[PDB]
Amino acid sequence: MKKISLPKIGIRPVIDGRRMGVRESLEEQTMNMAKATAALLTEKLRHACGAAVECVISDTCIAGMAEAAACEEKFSSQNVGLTITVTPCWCYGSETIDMDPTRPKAIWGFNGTERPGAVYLAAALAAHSQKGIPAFSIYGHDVQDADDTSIPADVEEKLLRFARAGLAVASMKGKSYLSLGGVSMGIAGSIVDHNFFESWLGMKVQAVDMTELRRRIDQKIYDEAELEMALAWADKNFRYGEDENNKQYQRNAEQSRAVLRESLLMAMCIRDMMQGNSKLADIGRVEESLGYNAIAAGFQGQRHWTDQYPNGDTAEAILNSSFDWNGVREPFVVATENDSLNGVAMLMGHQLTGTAQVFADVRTYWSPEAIERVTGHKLDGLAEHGIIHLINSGSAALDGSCKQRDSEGNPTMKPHWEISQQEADACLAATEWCPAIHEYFRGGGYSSRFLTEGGVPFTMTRVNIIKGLGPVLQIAEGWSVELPKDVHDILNKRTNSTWPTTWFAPRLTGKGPFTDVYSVMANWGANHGVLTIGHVGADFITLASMLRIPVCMHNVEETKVYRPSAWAAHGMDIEGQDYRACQNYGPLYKR
Amino acid sequence: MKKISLPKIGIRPVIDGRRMGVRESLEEQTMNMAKATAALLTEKLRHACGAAVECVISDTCIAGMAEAAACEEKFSSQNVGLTITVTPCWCYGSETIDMDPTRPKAIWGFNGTERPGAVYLAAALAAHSQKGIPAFSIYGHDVQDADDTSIPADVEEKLLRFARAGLAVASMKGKSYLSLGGVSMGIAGSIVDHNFFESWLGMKVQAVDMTELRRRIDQKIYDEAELEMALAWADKNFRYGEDENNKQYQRNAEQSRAVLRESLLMAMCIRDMMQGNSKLADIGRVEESLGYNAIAAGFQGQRHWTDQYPNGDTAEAILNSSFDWNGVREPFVVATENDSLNGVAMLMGHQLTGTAQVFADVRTYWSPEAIERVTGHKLDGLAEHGIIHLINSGSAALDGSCKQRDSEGNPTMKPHWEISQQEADACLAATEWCPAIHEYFRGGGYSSRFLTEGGVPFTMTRVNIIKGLGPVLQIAEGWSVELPKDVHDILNKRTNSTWPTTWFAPRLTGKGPFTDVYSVMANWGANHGVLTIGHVGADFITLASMLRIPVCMHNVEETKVYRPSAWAAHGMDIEGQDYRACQNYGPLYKR
Amino acid sequence: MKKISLPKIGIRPVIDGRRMGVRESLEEQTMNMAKATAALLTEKLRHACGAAVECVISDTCIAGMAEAAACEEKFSSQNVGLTITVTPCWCYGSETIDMDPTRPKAIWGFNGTERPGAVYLAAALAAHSQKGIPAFSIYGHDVQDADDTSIPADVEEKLLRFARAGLAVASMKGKSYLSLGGVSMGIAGSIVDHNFFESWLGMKVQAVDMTELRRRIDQKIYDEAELEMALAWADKNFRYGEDENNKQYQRNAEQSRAVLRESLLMAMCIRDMMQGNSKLADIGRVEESLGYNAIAAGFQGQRHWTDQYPNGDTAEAILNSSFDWNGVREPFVVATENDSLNGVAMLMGHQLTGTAQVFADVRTYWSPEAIERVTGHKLDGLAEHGIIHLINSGSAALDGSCKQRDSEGNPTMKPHWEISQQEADACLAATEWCPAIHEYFRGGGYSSRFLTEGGVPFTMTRVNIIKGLGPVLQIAEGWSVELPKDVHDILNKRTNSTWPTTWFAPRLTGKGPFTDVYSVMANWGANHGVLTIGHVGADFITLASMLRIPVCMHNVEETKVYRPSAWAAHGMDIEGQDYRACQNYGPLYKR
Ligand SMILES: C[C@H](O)[C@@H](O)[C@@H](O)[C@H](O)CO
Ligand SMILES: C[C@H](O)[C@@H](O)[C@@H](O)[C@H](O)CO
Ligand SMILES: C[C@H](O)[C@@H](O)[C@@H](O)[C@H](O)CO
Ligand SMILES: [Mn+2]
Ligand SMILES: [Mn+2]
Ligand SMILES: [Mn+2]
Repeated sequence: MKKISLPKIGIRPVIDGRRMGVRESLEEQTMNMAKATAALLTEKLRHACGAAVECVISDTCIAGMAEAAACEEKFSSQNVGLTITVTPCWCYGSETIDMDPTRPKAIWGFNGTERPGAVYLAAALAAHSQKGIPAFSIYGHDVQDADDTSIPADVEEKLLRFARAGLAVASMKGKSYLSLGGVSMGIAGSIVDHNFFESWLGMKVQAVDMTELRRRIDQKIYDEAELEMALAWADKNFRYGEDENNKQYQRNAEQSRAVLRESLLMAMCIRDMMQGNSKLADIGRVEESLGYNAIAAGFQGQRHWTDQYPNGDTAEAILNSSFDWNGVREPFVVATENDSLNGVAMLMGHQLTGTAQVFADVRTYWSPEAIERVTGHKLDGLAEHGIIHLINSGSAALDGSCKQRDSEGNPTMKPHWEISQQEADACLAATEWCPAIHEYFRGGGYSSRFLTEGGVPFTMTRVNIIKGLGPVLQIAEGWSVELPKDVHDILNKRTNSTWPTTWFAPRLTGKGPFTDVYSVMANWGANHGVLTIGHVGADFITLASMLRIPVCMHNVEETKVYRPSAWAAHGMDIEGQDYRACQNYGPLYKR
Repeated sequence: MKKISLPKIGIRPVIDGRRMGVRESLEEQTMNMAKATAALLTEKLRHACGAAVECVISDTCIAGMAEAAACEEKFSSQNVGLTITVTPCWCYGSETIDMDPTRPKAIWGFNGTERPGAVYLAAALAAHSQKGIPAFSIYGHDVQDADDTSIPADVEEKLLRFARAGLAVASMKGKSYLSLGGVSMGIAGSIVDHNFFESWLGMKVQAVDMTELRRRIDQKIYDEAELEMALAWADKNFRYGEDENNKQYQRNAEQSRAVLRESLLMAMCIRDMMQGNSKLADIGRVEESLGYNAIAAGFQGQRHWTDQYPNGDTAEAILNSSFDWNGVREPFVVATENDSLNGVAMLMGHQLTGTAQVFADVRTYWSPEAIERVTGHKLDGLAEHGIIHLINSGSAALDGSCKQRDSEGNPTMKPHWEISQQEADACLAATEWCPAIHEYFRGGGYSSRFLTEGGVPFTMTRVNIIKGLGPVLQIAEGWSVELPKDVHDILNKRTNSTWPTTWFAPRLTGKGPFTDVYSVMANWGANHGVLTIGHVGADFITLASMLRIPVCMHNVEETKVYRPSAWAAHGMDIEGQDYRACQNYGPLYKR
Repeated sequence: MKKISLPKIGIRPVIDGRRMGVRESLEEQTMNMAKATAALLTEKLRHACGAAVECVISDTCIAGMAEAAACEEKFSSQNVGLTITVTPCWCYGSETIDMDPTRPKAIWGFNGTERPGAVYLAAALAAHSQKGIPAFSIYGHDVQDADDTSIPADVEEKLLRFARAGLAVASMKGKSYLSLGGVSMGIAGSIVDHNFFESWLGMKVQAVDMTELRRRIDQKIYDEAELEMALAWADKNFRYGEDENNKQYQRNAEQSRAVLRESLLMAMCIRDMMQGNSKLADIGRVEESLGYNAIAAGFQGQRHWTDQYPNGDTAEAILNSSFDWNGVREPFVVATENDSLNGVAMLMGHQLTGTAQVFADVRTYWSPEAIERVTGHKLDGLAEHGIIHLINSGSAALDGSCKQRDSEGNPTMKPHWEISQQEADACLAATEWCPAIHEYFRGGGYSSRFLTEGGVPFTMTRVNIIKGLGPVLQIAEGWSVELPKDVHDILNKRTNSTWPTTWFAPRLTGKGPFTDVYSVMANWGANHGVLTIGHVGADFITLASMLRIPVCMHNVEETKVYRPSAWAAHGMDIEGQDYRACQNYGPLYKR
C-alpha cells in the first residue's frame, strides 16, 4: 500500500573463525565496517519512489556455515534484494560466501596489511566464479591503517554504483508491465515479449485491450471530483500553441474542451490501472480499484484508438512528468505506441536515477554539410560534427524542458524529492499545448511542445531483442545543444514544429560506431530511444551485467566499466568478455 | 539452352496506409523512388554472363499484409532472387517487410524531414532483427528535399554493392559443381564436401570419374568440325617455349602434335560436360548432350590421369580465359587439381566482377634480405617490404597477363563484354606454350607461361573448411609488382620458369597477419589462392555476410565493411560481430 | 623404477612418392633434415628430470599411407608423445599427415625454391584444420639454398618452443596428483576437480586423508637412518630467526627439537608418498613402498592438521627446493593449502623450465601514494608505478632467494643439473628459519624467510576454473624489485616479517588489465600465484593452446604468440581466436 515492502540491502560481516584471541580481537572492527557501510548507503541512497534505503546486518559476524545459515534465515524474512559482504581479515572462502544464485552480490575487502581483507576478497571471488555465482569486487587503491575507519572515495563510488544498480534489479522483480493495447503500426517493440519480461527482468505482463479505457471513461469509472480539479489546473496553467491543421479540421472551443477533458481522463484512468485507486471502491468498482501492480506501462494508441478518440499525447506527457494537478510526485513510466522495449529502457533509467525519462523518435541526422546547405550557418561547438534530432510524436515529460536548476544554477532534470513547486510551474510555463494533426490523429489531441535547453549532459539508451541472441543494450552519452534561433526555426518548420525537440550531439571516440555522428545514427537499433539526465552510461553498464544483457554499443570510458569479477575470466576485451559471460550465465530467473 | 532464367531484382515500394489525403499525396513520389531504383540497377549492372539485369516492381505500393501478399505472389512467379524495399515516409514495420528467410534483402529509406523514410528504415530493420531475418540498411548521409529525385553517390554505392552480391548469391542457387575426378594428391580442398555446397551455397555436386573424359575422347563424343577449327587457331596463334627435358624426354617422334590435339579435346569435352552441347545429339549421344548444369568445375588431373595422359594445363588455361577459337566469351571456372574450395573463391570472384579468375599456388615468400642475398638488388617501391610468388602449376587464365587496357590506358582484366578481339590476340601473343616436365607429367602437356604486368591492384582470396567451425574466407588486397629484368630471371629460373608468374605485394596495416609480408604468407590457410582484378575485398565481405561465412582475415578498411544491420547487434568489433552473427544465423539453406 | 619410460619425440620425413628420378633425388636431403632436427633437439633439450631427450625417426621416408602406417607402428611401441614432420618438397597432404588426435604435432617445411617444402606445409596444415586435428607450423623467414643444411635461428626457436611445450604435455599424461587432505579454509582451488585433471591434463587424482601422514610418523613407516642424516644436516646448516610469538607460547629447547624433527619427517613421508621408496619394502612395509606415482601434490595443512601438529612450512620449503640433505636434485611440486590449481601452474612451470617454483600469496598492492605516505620515499625505477607484495604463508623454494648466479654473474634460478653444491649452500645461508605464529599454527612449525634479489625477470601465472567456461590461464611477466633497506623494513614489519618476500613489478602495456599495477592486481583471479624464473609467458601460451586452456590475461608481445595454425582460422584477434578455438576443440582427453 505504497512502500509495498521495498527491497533491503543485507550486510554480511565475515571473520576468521579461530579463537585464542584472533576472532575476538577482530570482532569490533568487522562490525564497525558493517555499520559504516550501512550508514553510508542509507545516507547517500534513496529508492526511486523517494523512500530511504534500509540495511539489515547479520546478528553476528560470519565465520562458517552455521553463522552463514543464521544470517540467511534473517535476510529471507526481511526482503533483502542484494548483499554486500565486508571484512578486514582472512576468512574461509566457500564456507562464508553468499550462495544465493539470483541476488546481486558484492564483497568489500579492507585494503590493509595487518588487515589482509583483500586476500579474502580474491579467494571469495574465485569461489564465486568456480561455483557459477558471479559477484562484484570492491577493492580500494591505497593501503589503509588498521585503525582507519573512513571509507575512501574510490570505494564509496563502487559501493554506491553496485547498490544503485542492485536496487534497480530488486525493484523490478515481481512487478507488472501493463500493455494497454497491442501492436502499434507494426513496431517490433510493441510485439510484447512475455518471456523477456519474465526470464530476464523477473516481471509479469498484463495485457488489456483498449476498449477497457473506453469503458472506464464512458461508465464514469474514475474520480469525478478529481476530474474537476484537473480541469481547473489545466485552465489556469495551460499555454496553447497555434492550431496548424487544415481549416476544415479545426475544432471550435466546445469540441476543444471535449478533447482536453477526455485527454486528462486518459491520464487518470491509466494511472489508476497501473497502481490502483481506493476511491473507485466508493462508486461500486471494487475489482477496478485494485490496479495491476504495474511499475511501467505502454499505450498502443495508433491506429485503432487514434482514428476515433483523442490521442495519448497529453496523458503520456503528464504521467511521465514529475507533477500534475496534485503536486510533484514520482514520474510514471508510460511508453508511447506501446513500445515495451523503450519502456524497459525508461524503467531502468528511472530506477537508477529517480528522474523523469524522455521518450524520443530518433528522427534525423543533420550533417554539417546539410545544415550549411539549408540554413547557411557553418555550425560549431558541440554541434560541430553533426547533430541528431530527437522528437517524440507528440509527448515528452515536461521535465525535459530542463527548466529545473541545480545548486550551481545550471539547467537540469532532478529526482522528484528535489523539485520545488516553483520549478514544476516553470516547466509547465515553458510548454505549449498544440492541437494534434487531424489526418494522423482523427480523434484529436494536444501535443506538449517545448525546446530542451542546450549544454545539458544526456545519456541515450535503447534495448532491442535480437532473435538467436536475446536482448542487447545500446548506450550513447552526449549533450543537448542550443542552435541559434534562425537555424532552429528553419529545421523545426521543415520537420514537425508542434512536437517537443531536443538537439543531441553524441560524444565521439573515433572508433567503431562513434567515428562520427552519422555512424551513431546508422547503428541505432530502432527508431526510438530514451534520454536520461546526466552521463549515466557506467550505471547502465553495471545494471546490464547484473541482468546478463550484452551492451552491443557504448561510448563509455573503459576504466568506468564495473561488472562482476567473473567477466574478466572471459577475456581482457571489454566487448568479448561481455558476450561470452552473458551467453555463459544466461537470464537471471529462467532458461 | 543458355539464358535459363536469370534471377531478377524485386523492388517493393512501401507506404503509409492511411488515407484522408495522406497516402494519395505520397503515392507518386513512392513509385518514382521504385522506378528510379530500377533504372539505376538495370543501367549499371550486368549478370556475369553479360545479360542485362531485370527488375520487377510491385503492382501497387505496399501499406499492409494484403498488398504485401499480392506482391509476393507476383515475385515468386517471376524468379526474383533479392528484394529492395524503398520508401520516403513512415510505414507499418512488421506488416510491410519482406519475410522470406533466404533471399538477400535491403531497405532504402529516403533521408528527408517532411519525408521521414529513415524512421521507417530503423523500425523495419528492428523488426527484421527481432524476427531473425537480417536485412541491409541503405541510409544516405545528407538530408534531401522532398522534391529531390536524384540518388546520392553514397546511396548508389550501397545499392550497387548490395545488388552485385545478392545477384551472386541468387545465381549460384540451384547450379552444380562438376567434380571431374576425386582427390588430387591428398589436397584437402579436393575432398569435395557435398554438404558445404548444398547448405551454404544452395548448389549440387556432380561427381564424374575421369575415365569418362577418356571415353568422350576415344569414342569421339565431341564436335569433329569444331576440333579442326581449334587446331587451325592453335597453329595460327600459339607461340612455343623452349623445351627443358635435358634433350632426352622431348617429342621428336611427333607425339607433340598428338598431345596438342588431346589437350584441346580436353578443353572441348570439359566445357561440353559443364553446359551441354546440342551437336552431340547429331552423332547419337543424346544423354551426353544435356551436360551437368555446372557453373564451376574441378579437374583432378594428378596423379592418375597425368601419369599416362596429357595434363590439363592447356584446357584449364583456355577454359578460364575470356576467349578461344570461337571468339571472346564468358570465362568458365575450372579449378586445377579439383580444389573445389579455390573453385568456390573463383566462382564468387567471377559472379562479382564478370572477369576471368587466376588460380595460383602461393609458392614462395621472398624477404628483402633473401632478395638481396641472391640477386644483390635492395628492392624498393611496392616490393620494399617483401614479395610473394604466385605461380600455378602450369595453367592460368591468359587474361592474367594484363595486356588488356582500360580507358586510361592502364594494364587490367575486364569483363568479357568489354574485351575486343585485338585484346584477346594480344593476350595470346604474350603467352608461350611450354612442354610439361615429363617426370611430373608423364603424359605430357603444354603450360601457359606469361608474366603479369606490375602495378595492377589485385585481391587474393581463399575459402577453407575448418572442422568444428565450418567454412571461412580469407582476403588480401595488394598489387602485382614489376621486378627489374636481371632480378626476375634469377628468381624465375630458380623456381619454375615454365609456369605463369605474378609477383604480389599485399597492403600492410601494421596489425595482425598484416604486420608484414611474411605474416600474410604465414597465415594463409592453404597452398592455393585466387586473384581477382581490382580491390574488391569489400564486395567479398558483403557476399560472405549474405552466406554467413566468417571472414577470418582481411585488410579492408573498417569503413568499407557493409553487412546486414543485425551484425551490429552482435558487437562493435568487426570480427567479433561476424563470428557471433554467423554462428547465430548459420548456413542459408539448411542445418 | 625411475626413468619410467620418458616420452620420445617422433620425427617423420615426408617425401614426394613419384619415382623415375623425383623421389630418389630427394631421399638423402629429406633424411638429413630429419637427422639435423633430431640432433638439435637432443642437444638443446632435457627432460625436467634431467635426462636427455630421445628422438625416433621413421625407418623410411613417408610418401603415402602404407609408409605412414609403418611409421605409426614403430612410434606407438617407442612411446613417442609428439611428432615433428619435416620435408623439403611437395608431398601428398592427407595421405602423409599424422592423424593422431591427441599428441602435439608440428610440420617444418624447408623454405626453398627448387625445394617447395613450404607448399606442402600449407597444404598439410589445411588438411589438419579440415580434419579437426590442429598442428603447429614451422616456416623460416628467409629462402635457403637447396644445399644449405643449417637450421636458421627463427626455425630453431619455433622447434624448441614446440618441443618443450609438447614434452610438458606428454610428461603429465598418466601421472597422479596427490591430494594430501581436502579443502583448506574454503579455498576454491583446494576443492579438487577430478574431471579437470582427467580430461584436460590426462592425469589421475589420488586422495589421501591426513591421518595417513600421522600414521607413517607414529608407526615409523620411514627410513630411520635418513632421519638421523636430515637432522645432522639441519643442525649444521639452519640459521634461526627471532621468535615473534607471545612469551607464554614461546616453546623452548626440547619442544623446539621435536617440532624440527617432525617437520623433516613430514618432508620425507610426503616425498615417499609421491614417488615411493624401496627402503620401506625392506622394513616390511611393502604396500607403502610403492608410492602413488604423483608428479605433483598438495598438502591441506590448515585448519585440521595445524591446530594440533607442526605446520607444513619446512616440508614444503624443502620439497620445492632443488636440494636437501641428500644433495641437489629435481625439485618436487608441493602446493600449500592443497591449492591444486596453483599446483598445476607450478607443474607447468617446472615441466617447461626444469626449475624450482615459487608459491605465493598475492598479498598487497602498494600504490606509489601509499608508499610515500607510510615511508616518505618517492619511488622510481621498476617500482615507479606501484608494487605487488608476494609472500607465501610460511614456505617457498629456497632457490627463490636468487642466490644462484648465471654465466654473466647475475642472480637467477637454474635447472637442478646446473646447480652446484656451493650455490645450494648459499641459498640455505640466505634463509632464516622462524617459529610459526602459535594462534594460527598451534602445533608449531618453522617458516623459511628470505628476500628475493631485485632485478630478476619473473613470470607470474595462475590457473582458475570458471563454471560454464572451464579452466583459464593468467600470465603476468615482470621483475622482482629491490627496495632500499629503510623502506623494506617499514613494509615488512607492517605485514608478516617471518615470511619469504618477493617485491614484484609487472610490465605495463597501457591496455586492459595492464594499464597500471593496480589493474594487474585487481584482475588476478585468486589469492595465489606462481612465480617462474625468466619471461616464459610465450611458453605458457604455447603449452595452453596444446591443452586448449584459454589465456584470459597476459602481457606477452603479440609477435611471440605461437599456437596451432588452426587458431588463425578462428580470427585475427589474439584473444577472440583463442576462446573460439578452445571452445571448438575442447579438452584433449575427453568430453
Ligand atoms: C505521425 C506518424 O505516424 C508518427 O506517429 C510516427 O513517425 C511514429 O513516430 C512512429 O514511430
Ligand atoms: C609438380 C608438383 O606436383 C605440383 O603439381 C604441386 O606443387 C602442386 O602445385 C600442388 O599444389
Ligand atoms: C595465517 C593465515 O591463515 C594464512 O594462512 C592465510 O592468509 C592463507 O595465506 C590463505 O591464503
Ligand atoms: Mn514513435
Ligand atoms: Mn597446385
Ligand atoms: Mn595462502
